[PDB]
Amino acid sequence: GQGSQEQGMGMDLYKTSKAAQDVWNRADNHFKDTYGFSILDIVINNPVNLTIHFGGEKGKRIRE
Amino acid sequence: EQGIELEHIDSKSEFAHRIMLTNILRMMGCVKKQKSARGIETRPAQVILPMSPNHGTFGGDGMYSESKLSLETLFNRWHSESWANQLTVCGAIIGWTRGTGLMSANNIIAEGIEKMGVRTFSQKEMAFNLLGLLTPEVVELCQKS
Repeated sequence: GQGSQEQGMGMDLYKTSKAAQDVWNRADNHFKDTYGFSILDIVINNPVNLTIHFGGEKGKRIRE
Repeated sequence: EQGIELEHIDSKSEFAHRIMLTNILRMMGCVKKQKSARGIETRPAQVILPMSPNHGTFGGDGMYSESKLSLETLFNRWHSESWANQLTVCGAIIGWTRGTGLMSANNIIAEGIEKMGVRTFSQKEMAFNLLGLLTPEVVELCQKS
């Protein structure tokens, strides 16, 4: 369950395993195409402020 | 470009055209790549194209008309190429604007032109009109058509 979460958890596994690459990327592609952020970016970099923008036809669908 | 007809087209003309078309395309070029790099698909920059309606009606303007007409390609390339999510086109057909309050050669005849039921603009008035193109309503339109 919750609690135990560090910067770049399981990213060692993402680099090697083909099956891992499938899971993260397909999710990541959805996060960009629906909620307009990279979940990878979040895990790898752990930023402090993230700004979601709703410009353009694709932006509109994410805002809705 | 003043007093440059077809025969007198040279260095000056080509250089201006490079400014007034090519580099602007390359600029729209540059912004697209840098936005596609960082995976920013949902924040398009609105390009305000200075349009002329007088596409060579006057002459002696050299490659002015050619530059200003070539920009109209962007209204079709936005549909047909893969940069619609990074840029939008907002072509501003600019009318008469009176400059400063001295005899900049064209201000004298402004009055006469307005007696044909035409209206000429102050700098501040035309600015407002262009700032009109950055209102969140027309922002939405750019991002559809």
